[PDB]
Amino acid sequence: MRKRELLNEARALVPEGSGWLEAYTRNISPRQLTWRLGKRDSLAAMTEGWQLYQGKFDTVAMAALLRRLRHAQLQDPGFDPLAAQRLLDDLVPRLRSVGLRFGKLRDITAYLHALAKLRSPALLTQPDALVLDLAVFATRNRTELLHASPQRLATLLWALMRLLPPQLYGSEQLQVVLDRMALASLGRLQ
RNA sequence: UAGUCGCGGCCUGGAACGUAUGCGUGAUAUUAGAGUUGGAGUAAGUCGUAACAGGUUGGGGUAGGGGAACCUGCUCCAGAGUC
Repeated sequence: MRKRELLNEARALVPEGSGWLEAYTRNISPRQLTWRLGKRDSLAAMTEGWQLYQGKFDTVAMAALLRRLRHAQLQDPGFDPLAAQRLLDDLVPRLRSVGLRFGKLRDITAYLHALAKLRSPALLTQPDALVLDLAVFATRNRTELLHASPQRLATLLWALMRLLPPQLYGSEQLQVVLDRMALASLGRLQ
């Protein structure tokens, strides 16, 4: 019976042309959010989803969001790089509040792949401090890096090869990441 | 750095919907069978001549009349005789 109160809460965030507002739930799972961002094609729809559901996004939602941004970059014709860049700037403090406190290596690697996927040919940028701090936070624990997949680690390497400027290859945090990843991968070379 | 914090895992909650189920009121299906009528079968109860040159020349047809076989019209067919 409280669907109209839910709808008013939806109306208070997103204008009235969105199909998300009929679809809205407060008690959403992130699984459904990853699929619902996987169902959209236009940057207006991901903007609608972001201002509806900024509170419930963990790192998988950011990764699927960046893939959908690349998807709209090659399939939505009305693309604005400036709106994409300010939205990509809005993605930062959610990461620093949540994903730098609860990021497992899988999730963080998925996001960094998604961002390098955005910067891939067929220019959008993030701050490099977040990229390095995500790199050291995904590898801060040895044990999950021991159980990691080779696809994950080389995907992280391709992300760090695509995102970083050449002046920052001498940074110590990248070297700490390389230390950890060599100490993991040289045992499971085969 | 010591009560925070908690996107995420486990938990009292309401609820559309969802059998079997009850007096209404439909379908298909079943044998019981009141009760009527027809087909068939049968050595000796029985009334007349349909049928055959065959003794009123019969009949596919549609209605009438008679205790019974039946006959009465109207076009046809000759798949009844026969010069």
